[PDB]
Amino acid sequence: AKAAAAAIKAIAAIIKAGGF
Amino acid sequence: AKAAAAAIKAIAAIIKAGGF
Amino acid sequence: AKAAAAAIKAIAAIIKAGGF
Amino acid sequence: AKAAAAAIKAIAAIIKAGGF
Repeated sequence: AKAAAAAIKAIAAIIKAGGF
Repeated sequence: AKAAAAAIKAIAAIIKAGGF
Repeated sequence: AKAAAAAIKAIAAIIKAGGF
Repeated sequence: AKAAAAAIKAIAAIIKAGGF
């Protein structure tokens, strides 16, 4: 999870666009 | 769920590096 | 994305609790 | 990201079930 900010900050923003 | 490749590519490829 | 509502609806709520 | 191992150790396996 050292990588987690980098992974998640894409997906939660893409989520807000997608409407999952 | 139209977004559910595109969002996931932006984590699963980073997971591959991170080792979450 | 058969799995999407099972992945996302956990993880975005877990995010809401975490602060990733 | 304190939540992130316990999030994604589900979600990566749910991805491996889905095929996202």
